Amino acid sequence: LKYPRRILDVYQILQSPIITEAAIKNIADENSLLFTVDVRADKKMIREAISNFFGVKVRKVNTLIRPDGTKKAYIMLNKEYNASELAKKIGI
Amino acid sequence: AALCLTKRSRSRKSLARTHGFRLRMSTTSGRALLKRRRAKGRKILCTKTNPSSGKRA
Amino acid sequence: NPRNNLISGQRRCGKGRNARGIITARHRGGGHKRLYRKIDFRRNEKDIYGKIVTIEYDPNRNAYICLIHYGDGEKRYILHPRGAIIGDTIVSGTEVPIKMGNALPLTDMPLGTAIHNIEITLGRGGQLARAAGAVAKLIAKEGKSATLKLPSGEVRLISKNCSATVGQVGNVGVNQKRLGRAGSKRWLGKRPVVRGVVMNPVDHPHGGGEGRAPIGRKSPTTPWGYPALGRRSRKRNKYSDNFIIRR
RNA sequence: AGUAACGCAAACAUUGGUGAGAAUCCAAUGCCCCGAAAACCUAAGGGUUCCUCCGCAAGGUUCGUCCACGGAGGGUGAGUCAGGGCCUAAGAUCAGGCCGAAAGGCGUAGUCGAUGGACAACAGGUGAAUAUUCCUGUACUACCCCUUGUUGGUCCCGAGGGACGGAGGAGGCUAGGUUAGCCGAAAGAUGGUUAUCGGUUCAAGGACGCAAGGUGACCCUGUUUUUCAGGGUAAGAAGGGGUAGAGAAAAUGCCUCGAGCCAAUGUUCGAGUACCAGGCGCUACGGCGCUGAAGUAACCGAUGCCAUACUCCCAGGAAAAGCUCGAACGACCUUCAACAAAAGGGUACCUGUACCCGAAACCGACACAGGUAGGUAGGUAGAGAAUACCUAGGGGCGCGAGACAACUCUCUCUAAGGAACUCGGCAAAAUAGCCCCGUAACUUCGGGAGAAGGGGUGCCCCCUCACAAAGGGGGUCGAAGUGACCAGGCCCGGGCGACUGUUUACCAAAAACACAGGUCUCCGCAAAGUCGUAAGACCAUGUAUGGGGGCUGACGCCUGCC
RNA sequence: GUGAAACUAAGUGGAGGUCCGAACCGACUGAUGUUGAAGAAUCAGCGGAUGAGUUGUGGUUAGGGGUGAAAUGCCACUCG
RNA sequence: AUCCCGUGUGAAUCAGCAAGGACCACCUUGCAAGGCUAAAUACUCCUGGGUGACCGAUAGCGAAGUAGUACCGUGAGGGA
RNA sequence: GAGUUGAAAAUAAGCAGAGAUCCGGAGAUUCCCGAAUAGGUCAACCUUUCGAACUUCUGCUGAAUCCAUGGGCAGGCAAGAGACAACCUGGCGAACUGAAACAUCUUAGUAGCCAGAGGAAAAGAAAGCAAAAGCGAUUCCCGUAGUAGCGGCGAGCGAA
Repeated sequence: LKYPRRILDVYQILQSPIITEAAIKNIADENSLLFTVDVRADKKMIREAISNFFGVKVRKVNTLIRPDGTKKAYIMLNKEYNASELAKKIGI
Repeated sequence: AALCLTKRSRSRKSLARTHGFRLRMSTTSGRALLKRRRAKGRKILCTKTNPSSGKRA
Repeated sequence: NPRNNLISGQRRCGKGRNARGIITARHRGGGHKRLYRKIDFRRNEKDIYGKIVTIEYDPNRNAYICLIHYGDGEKRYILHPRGAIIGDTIVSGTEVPIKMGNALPLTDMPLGTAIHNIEITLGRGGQLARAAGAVAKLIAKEGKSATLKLPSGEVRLISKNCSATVGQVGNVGVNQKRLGRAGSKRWLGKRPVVRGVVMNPVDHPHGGGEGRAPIGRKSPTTPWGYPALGRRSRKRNKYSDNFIIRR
């Protein structure tokens, strides 16, 4: 059997995007975009929940904790997909 | 030389191995201390650290 | 050849002194790591020869030890006696002739011989007369005992079927190796001892007052109250194997 | 009582700007300070103090437009860095087991436990707050797929290895520094002058390979054995390889082949259509835009590498996993399953990441003249990490301005004398660096000793030159030449303690304690002694040349009587 | 220098509980400071500074006790 | 004396054994060395009703707001 | 039976006279830590062969040892662990104090510590009191009674 490290309610593993101006800097400059996830999350569970719900090959998943408690995730997509054409569809 | 100052910059890992919750729950005496802490009503019955993260504030 | 894979590694840490942590064997601490040497006291390979290739300094002992090989593939350490020619051959066994360096049970040998490593009963490793010059002689034997004069001026009839390594054990010249550097006592892991006159009455019974205090008590005592001169500290009925104390 | 104080005596001053209001906030120019830091980074700790905007109720020992303060928003990106997913030390917890009113004590396997062992990333740019983390270049780890072979493979077991001390100085080099060459600019209102001012940079890694460095065994010949010239040995290196015994590996014994080996450094690729002085065009005048020269050599020389390299010494210098090799026995799965590689692609686990960290943010209740492990160690003079002044970088110490009373404190000098002061030369003053001469009493013959005491010392010439230091002779100035800082005062006696050390954190550093040495006494191992009702533990994985305990205190003469 | 010893020039070497002196550790004298800048410090000198050294990290002994190169010292500015 | 234990010795079954305050005789009373049982009974971290010659913000619970809180201590704990 | 989405206003959308909000009974969920329990842990985390670990029960196989025991495997809504102010029981168990000192004694078998357990616990059904007369398990209250006593015949202690 292929167990994950922790079973963590995968339709709630992502919470909200970040709409700061530096996030748009990461879109136009990095082909990346910014999500807010819960602390109980992975570079294997978030990375699977982007290539399925969105339909995009994700390059890397750079995560960090934020001292108010919640977790911040810079997800960088592949070169084949612009983050600007996939972020205006959501509302960025 | 130094001063007659007692507490210093010791790591909170070693302060949690002595005054933390595990050595406080590894004895009948220390869990009786937690009977007095929970019986009084202290919001922080130990002074500890965390092996993963620092503080959620 | 150091790192023999016979130095055996893990020990209890240095010259320790802690039972529950309380000082209970006083004046200990300091020095090097002093990694011990697991030597072969009870020779479990009889009637096979073995040469002598190295006289290594054991820091745990007062004497030296030596590395002995075999005709088969093994390596041991034993206490080498006085007269260990390099390359000389030692062999344990029951009928092996007497040579300075080999071992044999206490029966098949004459009387009046220099032996260091003897056993007080069967099966043990090695107990008596194994210091840096400790030599035990044999007075004549008996039915199942053997009167043995061990190096205290003390004789003792003993079980006759005990292993014994015949020879006078070497490194005698530590009788005269002076410790005149005066802090070389601390290199052995031996802290300085304080004296009973210059302590307080809470610590020692001879805690004095003004000046160099005379000893005050009717007898010079230990720091735990027992008289420290002449009072024999020995249980009155243990063995009755010793013939005369002779001391 | 509107009194002391406003927290070192690094020091600020002016012109502008912002505003209602400016010694204090900002900008510029000078001035001044640290510079083995008062600089930069990280361990701990703190926990949001970091950044933009807004505010000046409280805090800032003054003010304030500012803030480590109040409010809103944001910020900490790792396969490679540090820990965990690996391993163990001290130590802890200890299944069973022994013990014990209870709680629990002892203790084995086992498991945790880094301050250690194992394991893969460097350079440039971005940027209000992040950089080995984001972008680009080149890499490297750990598995899968794609091609050749194998029928066994993995784990447990057997072994090698991991694997270790201190001191010492000599090599070979790098890091840095200086000089020269090259390139660009320069008239800096002064008598002359370009002799001036700035660059001269590049890592990890992939390949090739090492000497005049160390190591390579014995004897003779030449030289100071030595660097080298020359001959012989069949083992005499790094290393492999056969066997023999119950002997797979290993270990031991025997035989044989190998004159080389080891590692920093190095050339090339990475690496230039990078970086860089300069000029070229606008200023929200805070910087962006285009183009771009040379990018070498030599002398010093590391406290960094070789290097756990050699030599010497006793006081004799952790453990386990990763790694490598391997038979039997034991558990599981088996053919397109498992194993070993060769190129090529794919995949990349959690936590820490801001900021302060020789401190205003940590610890001293303070924005406290104090403390805090570790790393980098520029120039000149100097032996030097001291010292004096400075580059980089960072500050001007969060009350100022007048005045120039007594008196306190931190310093400087003082006619004549020189301890007359005093409890007492307490404190100050004086000596001070390198070379040469010379050096006594006494002694344990080791020392005293740098005894004491005396002379030279700066700068320009010449020659001898180990042809680098250095010497002699000469001239030149000053009152004064280690001209500043820095940098032994000494001798003669005596008492005690032999000595180096330790001692009352916060009134006593001693003649006190310890010490090497001596002597008495106990102890034969199921030892004595110590802690514990006990089990047991230290003693000790040691064995009377050893382990306790008492007294005395090196060394020399002795230690009397009861 | 004798048939070997005993012993001595001369180099080589780098031992020391060696000496001078930085970091570092400690606190001998003096002044200041005593509602101190500081509940023990500043300034000027001072002792050790390859060791019986100093220090970081993780530990250990806990009060009819521990530890003590022994002062009734220290055990969280508290210790007969 | 009755009752229960430590070491050691160590009985009798109803014609008996134990108690009736050393002990013996007679009488009286009961049947140890096997267990289980509600009620009356003591108290409040509380809960639901009713009261109070109880308090009224220095009182009443430490606490009428963040109350065992801010703060102090390494911690036990102290504490507005 | 008429308005609601807590304190707690405002804003955006709802939910409701085929009955909302709310109240009551029975159920469901209950991340993580904590007996904490898969293993480790520096509590609210990490690693995971995703596991009620351990003890007890049941079942199979069944060492040295023949039967056993130990172990291993498995099942199990699976019994115990942990918490609890005071009272209660059991065990260790003081000292300041009073005696005008103090040791016998008192304070006191109190406080404290540990263990256990219930709304009560302990005890409890006569090998008992009593006295020639009689009662009929235990507990508690009034009384006898501050009596009989006990006690450096002190301080005090004090039944039946």
